[PDB]
Amino acid sequence: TNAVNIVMRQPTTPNFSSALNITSANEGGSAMQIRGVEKALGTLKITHENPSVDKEYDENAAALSIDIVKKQKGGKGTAAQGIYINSTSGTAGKMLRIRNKNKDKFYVGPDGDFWSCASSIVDGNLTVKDPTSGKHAATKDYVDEKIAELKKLIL
Amino acid sequence: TNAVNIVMRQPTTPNFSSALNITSANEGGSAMQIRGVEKALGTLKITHENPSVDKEYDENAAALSIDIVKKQKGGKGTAAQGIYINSTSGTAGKMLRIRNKNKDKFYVGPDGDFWSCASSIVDGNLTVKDPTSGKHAATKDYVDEKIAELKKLIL
Amino acid sequence: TNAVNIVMRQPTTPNFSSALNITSANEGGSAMQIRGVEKALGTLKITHENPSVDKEYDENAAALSIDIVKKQKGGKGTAAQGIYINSTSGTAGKMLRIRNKNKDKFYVGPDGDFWSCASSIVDGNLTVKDPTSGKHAATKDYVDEKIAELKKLIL
Amino acid sequence: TNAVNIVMRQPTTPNFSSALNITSANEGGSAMQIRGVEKALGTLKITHENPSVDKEYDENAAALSIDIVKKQKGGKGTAAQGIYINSTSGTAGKMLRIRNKNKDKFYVGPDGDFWSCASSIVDGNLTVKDPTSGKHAATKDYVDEKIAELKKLIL
Amino acid sequence: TNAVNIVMRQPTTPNFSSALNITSANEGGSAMQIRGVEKALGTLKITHENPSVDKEYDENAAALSIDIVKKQKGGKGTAAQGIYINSTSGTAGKMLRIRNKNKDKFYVGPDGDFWSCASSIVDGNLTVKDPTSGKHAATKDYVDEKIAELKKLIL
Amino acid sequence: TNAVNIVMRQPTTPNFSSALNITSANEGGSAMQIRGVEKALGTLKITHENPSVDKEYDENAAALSIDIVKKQKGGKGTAAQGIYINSTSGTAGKMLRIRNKNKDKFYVGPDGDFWSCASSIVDGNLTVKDPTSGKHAATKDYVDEKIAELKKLIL
Repeated sequence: TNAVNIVMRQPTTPNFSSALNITSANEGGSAMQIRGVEKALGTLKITHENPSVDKEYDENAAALSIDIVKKQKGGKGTAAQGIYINSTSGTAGKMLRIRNKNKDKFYVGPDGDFWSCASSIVDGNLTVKDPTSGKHAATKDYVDEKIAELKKLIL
Repeated sequence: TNAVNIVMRQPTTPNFSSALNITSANEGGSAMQIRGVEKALGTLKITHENPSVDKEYDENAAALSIDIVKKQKGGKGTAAQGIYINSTSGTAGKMLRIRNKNKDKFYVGPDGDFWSCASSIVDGNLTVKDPTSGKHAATKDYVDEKIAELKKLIL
Repeated sequence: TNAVNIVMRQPTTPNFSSALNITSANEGGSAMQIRGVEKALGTLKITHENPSVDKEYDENAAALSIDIVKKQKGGKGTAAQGIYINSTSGTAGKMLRIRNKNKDKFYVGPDGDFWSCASSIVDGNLTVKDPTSGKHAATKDYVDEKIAELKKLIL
Repeated sequence: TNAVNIVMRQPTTPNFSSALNITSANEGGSAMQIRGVEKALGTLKITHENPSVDKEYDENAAALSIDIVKKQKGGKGTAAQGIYINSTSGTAGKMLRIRNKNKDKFYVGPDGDFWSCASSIVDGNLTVKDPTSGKHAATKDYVDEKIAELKKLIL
Repeated sequence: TNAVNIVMRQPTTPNFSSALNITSANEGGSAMQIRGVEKALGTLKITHENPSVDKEYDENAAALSIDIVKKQKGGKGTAAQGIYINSTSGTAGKMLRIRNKNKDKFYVGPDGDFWSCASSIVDGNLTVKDPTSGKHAATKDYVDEKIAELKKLIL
Repeated sequence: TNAVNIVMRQPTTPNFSSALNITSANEGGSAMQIRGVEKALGTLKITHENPSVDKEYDENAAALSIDIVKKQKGGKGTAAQGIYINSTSGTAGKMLRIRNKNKDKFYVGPDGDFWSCASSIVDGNLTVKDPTSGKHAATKDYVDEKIAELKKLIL
């Protein structure tokens, strides 16, 4: 079926080895590039399967893990980005869509709007526009204004 | 140009086959690893191209698709993560940057702050800090306080 | 150690070439697929290293770069998604976890709740539920109600 | 089973393309190297299968085809060898063993002796040592001597 | 060092699996092609190493094993060749050179002459030209002639 | 065109590195296997090109180089073969065909007969059958017999 298949079989003892390991020392080009024309699949599909029946066994595991590091010998830092997503021609699809058991839980749409299915938290302020609707969040401004308006009506 | 090029040509009829398919049964190491030193590109770059001129044809497609599953025969669950992004040494760049037609739409910065370019939605509450600025969102606390303060001034 | 290792050595002059370049013209299947059973690692791990000691040198670089494009000759658009994350069986782990120097900065949990470590911004409204707690953000509704309630008490 | 499998499926029309194509421009190292420790198989095994039921269809085909050429732009020639076989430590096995339907037809042994199962031909002379046995081939010398010996006995 | 390295580690029990397995179903092109520009090495180098200290353990093994077979389902035969060696531009080097412990044992030169280091055998006749030198092998013709010449001198 | 292409570009200084390097430590299976269905090409085609215009520059080079070695740490020897060629079903084609500038110089046919285009040499005897034809080589037997026959006719 597949043009190239790379299989790492189960070793007797787990070890740190990979089926496929790629390294480039060329700062002028992507170490790896993929291009596909899928009608309804991912150009890259990554599946992580719990190696154990135990449902908490793989709690530190991930399908995709990214690290962003300084130059190994003597680097002063890095300003590289983690994930960069673009559509040079423009897309109508969701830029980031997160589902759990095939139900949408969080997404970022093509206009940069987000939708979250549950109560969330910002350890800081959220800057927003003034509400123009019932369930829009109220700014300090809107509160202060309805206050000052009611102070007046008591003279 | 490239060290290794893998090409799957257009079949007469589309089928489920991949240019490159990797599977590891070793729970001790990443099935695949990539490392690059790009000055201005992605270490991995994934491009998805609509296979059709029709702009809605690829609405279920994605550049990157991730699935997180239990052990196939008899697993009780999984606690594996979807995408994990870190910078062990620390980065000044945006951890997640989403653009559409080369304009920023949503990002998560290195301090975990987010910026969204459009009206968004949480089906639940948002916990925030008290506003200290005009367009900061107001907490139940801030509202209740300006209320209690105005009750007093009417004795 | 690794089953397959692909190395692109440092060229004398940087150029656009990749260690590994994959292209599929088959719209019926993922150009590439990866599956692993890691106990505590990423099924795919991508590391980007600053090629320079200079901490701002790689400011346009990324570990993962995604582009979503129309059909090259004559496409009218695309509705393809950037990143799609699912757990067909269901996971307890965070769907998106972003850390900087091994400290959590932003995440999206399995229920679609998000947590951000810093003040954030929406250029638009945020729709939320009515606050039921001190530091929950207040809706236009909650503000208007405590206003109308205080108007009444002044008759 | 295999660590890496590369499959080129049957195209609708045959064309000149290969499953795997390797080119090196480095004159200092082998474009490819293979090493194995087989107990009873070839380190490399090549099978050619007639693509047709017709028994004469593949008469120009070969399992292994070697070409030895001059430098493409302006070379004056080459002195490169076709096949070089050595045993740096020394082997007791046949250096070249040729069988047809699992019966030996021709071989070259570890001392450089050959054995051929059928009448053969040299378009030229064969230089040999004087016969010391019935079915050894006779040199001009041996013939001339038995002649001169018989001339004498007729005085 | 190498651009691509494929390693199959020692399994606990030997099995029939390969580091690299290639199959083409395209009758129009070589399943695999290699091209190099070595100054003093093989374009392909194959090393077989005895897996055992025992000097007779690998007596059925080979560095290169070739099989030439009919079409699997219903073929009537094949006329494919085993090894085909050419030099389209012409070479001064030996076409086949066989050494054991770095000493020449057998070769075929660029003119098709062979040299064998030991007594050899043809189960059949050898056709040769008439001897013109002492140690050239004698034809039936040369023998018969020196006979008829000596019959005459006895009248 | 090709499913997998591996290219090692010209380095500034030649070094010992390969485009593709394969090693198996599994004594139970071929380190590599190739299978093709070519109508008129080699299942594997190896081309060596002189890296220099100088026609003697590559005099130690080869298209295919084979080494047969003992186990590295403490082996007592090896009985492995260099090249093993078979046709399990049987072939009508030449088992080994050697050409120089597209003219046949030496071959071994499917019955194990050889043909050489030039004067050749065996440092030893050649055992052959008695001549039954003019240009067949004469055995010690045939010579001795025509001698004894002529002794008789002189009584």
